Amino acid sequence: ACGLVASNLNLKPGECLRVRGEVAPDAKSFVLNLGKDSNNLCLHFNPRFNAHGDANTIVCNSKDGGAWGTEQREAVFPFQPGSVAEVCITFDQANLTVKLPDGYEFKFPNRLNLEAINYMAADGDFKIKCVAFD
Ligand SMILES: OC[C@H]1O[C@@H](O[C@@H]2[C@@H](CO)O[C@](O)(CO)[C@H]2O)[C@H](O)[C@@H](O)[C@H]1O
Repeated sequence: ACGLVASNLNLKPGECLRVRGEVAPDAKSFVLNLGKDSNNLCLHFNPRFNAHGDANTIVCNSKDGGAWGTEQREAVFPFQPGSVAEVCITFDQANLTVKLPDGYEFKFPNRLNLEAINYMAADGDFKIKCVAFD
């Protein structure tokens, strides 16, 4: 929406998407959206430093045909304003697996059953420096 948008990713099950960026010193929130297109997201990954009444909370959701799913939140927040952070994402039929800094890993249910992740879009206070596949 403001940041990098990539399409035709063809990321297949078990393949790793690695994204490294700079978290702004006064960051309020950033977003990585993954799926088919802007209306169909198997993962909306939204670390909220200070946004929507939330503080240092990772908010996740899906979007299916334009409709937001049921939000999920993690207890941990291994992001620091003003530092570099790497996020590594893979999926299978059941879950997306998101690996974060400081060894933290979590799963978010795969609610869309897409054949591949073809679309990624970044937004907010996170300046993408490197994106890789494998
Ligand atoms: O669910 C992902 C989306 O959440 C929205 O914010 C939600 C508000 C509506 O503003 O209702 C809540 O569930 C109450 O806390 C918020 O999480 C964001 O506006 C979207 O950008 C997106 O993150």
